[PDB]
Amino acid sequence: MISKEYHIDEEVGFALPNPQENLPDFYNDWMFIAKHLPDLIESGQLRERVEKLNMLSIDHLTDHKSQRLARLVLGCITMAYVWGKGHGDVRKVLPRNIAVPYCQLSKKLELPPILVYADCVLANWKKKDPNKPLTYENMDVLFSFRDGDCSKGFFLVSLLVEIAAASAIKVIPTVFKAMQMQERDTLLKALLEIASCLEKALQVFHQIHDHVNPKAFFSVLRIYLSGWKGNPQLSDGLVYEGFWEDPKEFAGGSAGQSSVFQCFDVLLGIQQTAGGGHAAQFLQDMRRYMPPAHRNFLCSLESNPSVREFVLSKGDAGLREAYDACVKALVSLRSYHLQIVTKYILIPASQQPGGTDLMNFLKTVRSTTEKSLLK
Ligand SMILES: O=C(Nc1ccc(F)cc1)C1(c2ccc(-c3cnc(C(F)(F)F)cc3CO)cc2)COC1
Repeated sequence: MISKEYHIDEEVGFALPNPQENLPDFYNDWMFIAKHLPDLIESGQLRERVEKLNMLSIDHLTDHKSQRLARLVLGCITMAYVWGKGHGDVRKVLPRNIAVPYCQLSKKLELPPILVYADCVLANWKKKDPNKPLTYENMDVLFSFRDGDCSKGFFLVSLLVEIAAASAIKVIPTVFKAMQMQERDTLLKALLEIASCLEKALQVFHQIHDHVNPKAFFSVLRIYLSGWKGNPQLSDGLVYEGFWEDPKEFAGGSAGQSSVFQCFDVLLGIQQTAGGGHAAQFLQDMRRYMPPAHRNFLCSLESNPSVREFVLSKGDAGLREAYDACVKALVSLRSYHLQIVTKYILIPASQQPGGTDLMNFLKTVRSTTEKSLLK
């Protein structure tokens, strides 16, 4: 098993197992607003309602799950406050009452004070029936922004890919154990098992089309996930009133923030963070937007010896093929992600009376992955 300090679950991987839904009664004023985002945003009273809050101490958030739920609550409210109805009228100052505890909590959890993937995917879910399995029909999100925003489909399908990935993640220790102990047959089997699970993950990824509509994603959800780093709407970032005097820039939610998005690249020695380019920069930067336990896990993967070099040094076509099977599965996942950006961002952007930067990042990532094929 993976060490408990890395907060990786056998079943759900990097996802937070059975997330907490309700905070203490002390935080009811946060919870009410977060649970009623569709109505409060629509009616133009979210902002005043945030502005009416008293400053609540973070001391009553005792356990990790309650602390993560509070991050999810505060993060969603923050995006709602900043972006409002999503029509370009923006707040450049986050009020003291909310900003101080959010930044305090964020400092405690070692995450930046913005909604990240780890909040809105990994901690933003529940089973409808706890006795039934982890499928789309038996699941839903904890929070959404707007009616018809497709947050359920977008967050949960991301989560399901993340859960499919967990089957591969748990094999990682078998890979490194097999190398140090020089167990070629065991290593071969482990790599084939990883390939299998990543192929399954791709089939799970196909569900995005069933539950997410392009127009709604591009024109609504994408707006609420946007950040204030290199964003002309908040050119100098966002003022967190009471915590920092000067405005600070933070990137919005991204698949690049997923630990699965990087961990197989690291495992297999696909040097995604090498070469000094923009994509390498972004992936490294996005480790700061992951929970510390997961950044630490990626660190420990880096610090183990290279699987690529081991396979390359052995003159073993069988091992080479099992490694390539992993690389090829990653290639297909990257290609599929690209196809999704085309349908969900590029095309809607063209029909509107930008998205290229994301496409270029992903093309770089895919290209690097292809170039790692040994045959
Ligand atoms: O953008 C996405 N979700 C997202 C959610 C919240 C947010 F704040 C921002 C974004 C989508 C996506 C989901 C999974 C991958 C993915 C793809 N490939 C690998 C791989 F590394 F295994 F190849 C891992 C993941 C990670 O599991 C890529 C995108 C959903 O449909 C787009």
